[PDB]
Amino acid sequence: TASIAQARKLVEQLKMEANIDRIKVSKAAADLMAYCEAHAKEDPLLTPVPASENPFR
Amino acid sequence: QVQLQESGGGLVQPGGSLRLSCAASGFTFSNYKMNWVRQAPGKGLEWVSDISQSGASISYTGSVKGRFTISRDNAKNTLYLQMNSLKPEDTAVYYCARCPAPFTRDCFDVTSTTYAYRGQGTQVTVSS
Amino acid sequence: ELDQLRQEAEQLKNQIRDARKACADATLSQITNNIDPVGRIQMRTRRTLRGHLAKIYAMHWGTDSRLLVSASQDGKLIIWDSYTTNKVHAIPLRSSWVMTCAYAPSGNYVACGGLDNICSIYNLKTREGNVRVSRELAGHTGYLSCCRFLDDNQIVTSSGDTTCALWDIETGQQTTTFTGHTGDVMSLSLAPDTRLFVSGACDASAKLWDVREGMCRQTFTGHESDINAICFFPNGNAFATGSDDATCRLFDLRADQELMTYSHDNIICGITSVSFSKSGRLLLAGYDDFNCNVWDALKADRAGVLAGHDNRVSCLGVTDDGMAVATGSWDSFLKIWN
Amino acid sequence: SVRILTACFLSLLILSTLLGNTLVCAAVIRFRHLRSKVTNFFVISLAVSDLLVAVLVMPWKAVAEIAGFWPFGSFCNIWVAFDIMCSTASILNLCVISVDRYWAISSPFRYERKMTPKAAFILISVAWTLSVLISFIPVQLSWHKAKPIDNCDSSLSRTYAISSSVISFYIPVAIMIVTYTRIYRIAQKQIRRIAALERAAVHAKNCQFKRETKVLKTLSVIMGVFVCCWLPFFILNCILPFCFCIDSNTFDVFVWFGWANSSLNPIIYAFNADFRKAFSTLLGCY
Amino acid sequence: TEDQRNEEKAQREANKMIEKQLQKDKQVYRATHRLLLLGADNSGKSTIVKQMRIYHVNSGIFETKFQVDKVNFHMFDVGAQRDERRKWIQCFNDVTAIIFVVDSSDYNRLQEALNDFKSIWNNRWLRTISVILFLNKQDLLAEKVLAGKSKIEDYFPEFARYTTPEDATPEPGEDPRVTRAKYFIRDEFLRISTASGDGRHYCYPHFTCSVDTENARRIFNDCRDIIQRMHLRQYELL
Ligand SMILES: CC(C)CCC[C@@H](C)[C@H]1CC[C@H]2[C@@H]3CC=C4C[C@@H](O)CC[C@]4(C)[C@H]3CC[C@]12C
Ligand SMILES: CC(C)CCC[C@@H](C)[C@H]1CC[C@H]2[C@@H]3CC=C4C[C@@H](O)CC[C@]4(C)[C@H]3CC[C@]12C
Ligand SMILES: CC(C)CCC[C@@H](C)[C@H]1CC[C@H]2[C@@H]3CC=C4C[C@@H](O)CC[C@]4(C)[C@H]3CC[C@]12C
Ligand SMILES: CC(C)CCC[C@@H](C)[C@H]1CC[C@H]2[C@@H]3CC=C4C[C@@H](O)CC[C@]4(C)[C@H]3CC[C@]12C
Ligand SMILES: CC(C)CCC[C@@H](C)[C@H]1CC[C@H]2[C@@H]3CC=C4C[C@@H](O)CC[C@]4(C)[C@H]3CC[C@]12C
Ligand SMILES: CN1CCc2cccc3c2[C@H]1Cc1ccc(O)c(O)c1-3
Ligand SMILES: CCCCCCCCCCCCCCCC(=O)O
Ligand SMILES: CCCCCCCCCCCCCCCC(=O)O
Ligand SMILES: CCCCCCCCCCCCCCCC(=O)O
Repeated sequence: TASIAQARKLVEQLKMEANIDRIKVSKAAADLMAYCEAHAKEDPLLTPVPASENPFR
Repeated sequence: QVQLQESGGGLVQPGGSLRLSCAASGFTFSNYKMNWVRQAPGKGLEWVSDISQSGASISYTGSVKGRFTISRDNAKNTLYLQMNSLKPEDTAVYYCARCPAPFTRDCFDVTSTTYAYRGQGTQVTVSS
Repeated sequence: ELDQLRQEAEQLKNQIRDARKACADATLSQITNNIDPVGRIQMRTRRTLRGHLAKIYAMHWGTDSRLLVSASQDGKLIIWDSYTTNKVHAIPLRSSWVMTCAYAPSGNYVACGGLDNICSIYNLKTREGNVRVSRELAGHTGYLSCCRFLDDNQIVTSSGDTTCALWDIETGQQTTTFTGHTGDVMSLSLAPDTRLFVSGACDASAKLWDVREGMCRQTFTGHESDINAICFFPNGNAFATGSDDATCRLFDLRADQELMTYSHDNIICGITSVSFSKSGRLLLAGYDDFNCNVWDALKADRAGVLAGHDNRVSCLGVTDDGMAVATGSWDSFLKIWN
Repeated sequence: SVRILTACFLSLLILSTLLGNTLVCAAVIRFRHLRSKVTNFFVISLAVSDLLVAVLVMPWKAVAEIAGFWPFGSFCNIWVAFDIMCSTASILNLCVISVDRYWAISSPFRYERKMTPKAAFILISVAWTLSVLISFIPVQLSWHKAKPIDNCDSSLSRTYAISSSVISFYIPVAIMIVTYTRIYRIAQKQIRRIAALERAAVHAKNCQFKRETKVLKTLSVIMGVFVCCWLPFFILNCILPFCFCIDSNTFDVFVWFGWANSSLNPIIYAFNADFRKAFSTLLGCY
Repeated sequence: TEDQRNEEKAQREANKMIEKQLQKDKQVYRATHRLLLLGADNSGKSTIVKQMRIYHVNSGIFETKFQVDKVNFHMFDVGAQRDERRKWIQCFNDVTAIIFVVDSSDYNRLQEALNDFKSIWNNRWLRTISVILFLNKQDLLAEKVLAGKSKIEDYFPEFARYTTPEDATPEPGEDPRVTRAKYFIRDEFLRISTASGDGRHYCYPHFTCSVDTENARRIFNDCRDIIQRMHLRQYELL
């Protein structure tokens, strides 16, 4: 009766996981684009750093 | 989602024939070595047999060798097992198993404690 | 008994996949077609750290982007300084087989794990002057895989027996236990808010765990093989995952499905560790064919290739200010790339 | 005429030797793992000796042979000493390499403990110190020169020719022959064990020489090239003082073969895959 | 910048002390030879070595230190771990050899042992590692052949058509049947090991007993074979 006591926990799991809110794909996408645009200039890997400003140079 | 669905089986007779169909959904079929694994009542898992990506290399277990044909169709995306000359001592559950890595020849799938790249298996009973 | 349960489970997973297919209005790569490409990104080895004896299995930066812990298989845990290449500490470990190491956000502690399924916390106060074992945790049955500090009081650990724990260091016991996984949980990635985390197991399913409630909220089943490392997006609303089928994947916590898949035909080797950058536009991936690929997170194209290691890139880290990227491979060298 | 052809051959030889020694030294300077092993220190010493040969022994002699006369008369005394030093250093480095390969293949555990880099340094320094003790002291004291138009024909005395030949050629070739004979006994036994396992496998499959040629080819190429290059010059070198016997042109040509071996030495002692990767990187060909 | 010069002098002194300690540890590490001990639960893999100096037990692993001819050996016995082994085996690529110990007396387990040996041998990270093979409980095979029925010919149809190899030498005082069974197990494992044909690592077969002293000297001799073949490979002689 252990396999059915893991089956019933799987069932209860998938019931609690079905009943969630889901945001659309394109709004999520646009938020990701917004967050990658906003913080694009603060990235030392995307934008090169002068050698005096660089602590490794 | 990697999922496997066995099909066929049931109560049969010794000396008969049976085809086990396995449907692999949720991944690319040709990349993975795949294999068949069975479980006797009150015993452990034992490696029946195997088949590679292209399907050239095929090996079997000794005690049932020459008795089972393993066809993989890549295009149909299906794994067939042909079972002739059945024996009443060989009554078990048959699980399709998939080796976890692509483009490889090493497999670790005899684990009974919830190996999660296998199907639910099919009950195959022989009554003499 | 078991068949009505498994049929109910299958109708629930068909409802979940109907949800997931209704939600899919369009793809990310169609949206991102009018986006300027990053282009060729050339990074160079500013420093090379040496003096490790065995292979470097795991490593973790500090929160001041200054001192890194490196963990090796010789039984030595070396706290480095990245600017001046000075070994600020070297700690001899009880067990030689080490699989993870963590550095506290205040810098007071270092944790190490391994095959002896004990998380060992070391204090760095050194009021006598010698580093000593501050505590040992022996609750897990399977081996300890990745462990990360929420704070100086509570540490989250990922065992090998499909169980994640939340340890309190003062009581020395397990507060919350997460047992939802079926495959072996490889690594965990904490949120920047440290309320949630994500774990990737070996059953090709990433879970989203709440630390305070004690249960998973979401399950992701987009991969095909063993999910090796997992990493959050810097806003905490997305994560990326690397598996053994040479495909990185990007997942959303809101849409509850994969947005993009990062795959190239020429490389069929597994993916060890992935870390995002600071901005989130570059996904950095430690591949198994001895180099790192700089994928573009929005365009699914390789910027550039960090082919500086002689053996497989075991782990990959990025500083909190995004200034440099450190990789540890199995040739006992730690390259700092900028 | 003939002079043009001879100048082209000699110039190609000099450039080849310079090229190969430069590539080996540069590759070891640029790559850390090609310095991590204690073995490659000896190949560093052999590239240094061969590059001192190419830089400071071959050009002046080449110019003198092409032109016919000797350009700078007082340079001959120093030139002879540097020729003896740079040749003896190469043959002693190849003896150190053979003793290294037999210490490592003979005792596999004792080679890890005993061969601390300190012992490597002491081997390299006894090699170069024996070379400078055989070369710079007697030539400048001029014990060889006093056997009883300017030319650099220093007729060696019998004492210094026989003694220098024994300390420079004959001892290291006895060391190398006993070395590579024992290493071919070890390799032969390993091949027999592998062939036994293979043949049991083959027997199991059915019921349901190439490796030895490789071993003999490698050892044959090393021993044959070194002995074949240096033997017809130390036979003449031992004969000539004691002594018609030898014409001067002939002796010149065999001296060129002796020096020519220094071009072939990096190609032979750099067939390692790490070297081929570092030469593809460094050269930029691939 | 004087204070920063002071701090840099202090950090340099600390770095010098740590570097010296690491050099001493590098010497001790290089002197040590690692050995991974792998075997099924039926087989007496613990009973293999009786020349152990100590038997120290960690929480999830067992460590053994023994020295033969002033050469230090560490032998790591995997203890309490999960049945799935495809993730923690990657740690053990750095060892010099993998000792693999199998029970011949029970026949059902032997097939699983052959599959485990195949999975070891064809693994990507275990390609550089040689494997040293112990076919334990040979006396039990002797005692069990005289049982009226042969299990091995049931479980293996090939063993009805098999002869003893002419290179093989039987020990005095033994049954040709028992030696046929011994060498046919040995041949199964060597056909699995020769099938791949990489040439980077080899498989050393040994017939050991329940109570035997010679096993440490056997593992020493096979270590000498592994490092001699490794240097022969390294100078590209073989
Ligand atoms: C890099 C290689 C090709 C350089 C080769 C240089 C050769 C071609 C040069 C260098 C020295 C030159 C010789 C120098 C002197 C003389 C004497 C003169 O009365 C006839 C030409 C002659 C004989 C020259 C012929 C060409 C020569 C031999
Ligand atoms: C003709 C023979 C006997 C002369 C022998 C001279 C020997 C004894 C001398 C000359 C050069 C010396 C070496 C010079 C350099 C080094 C490097 C140093 O880090 C360790 C000591 C070491 C390795 C010395 C050891 C002793 C040494 C090898
Ligand atoms: C280790 C290396 C550097 C040692 C080199 C030693 C050389 C340079 C020394 C050692 C013996 C020395 C010679 C000893 C005797 C004489 C005779 C004297 O009337 C002129 C100087 C002269 C000819 C010396 C020249 C320099 C010399 C050759
Ligand atoms: C290991 C080292 C010291 C061995 C050195 C051996 C030297 C000193 C010995 C060996 C061979 C000997 C030479 C052999 C033959 C002759 C011819 C004879 O009419 C005069 C002496 C002379 C020229 C000998 C001089 C000394 C000599 C060169
Ligand atoms: C002056 C230099 C170029 C001379 C070099 C001579 C070399 C190339 C010659 C001389 C001896 C020869 C070897 C003699 C014997 C054998 C055994 C035979 O079954 C395979 C070929 C092989 C292995 C030969 C290979 C080529 C060889 C090594
Ligand atoms: C190749 N060089 C040709 C010119 C020459 C002239 C005189 C002596 C020697 C040499 C040798 C160097 C050498 C090395 C060793 C040796 O014993 C020698 O006698 C000599
Ligand atoms: C005084 C004698 C005359 C000159 C002799 C010079 C000898 C130079 C030998 C250099 C050997 C270098 C070996 C490797 C050193 C290293 O990089 O660790
Ligand atoms: C790279 C090494 C360079 C060596 C060049 C050596 C040049 C020696 C110069 C000596 C000139 C002697 C001229 C003598 C003329 C006379 O006295 O009549
Ligand atoms: C790399 C080292 C090279 C050393 C070359 C040294 C050359 C020495 C030449 C000596 C010339 C002596 C001239 C004296 C002639 C006279 O007496 O007038």
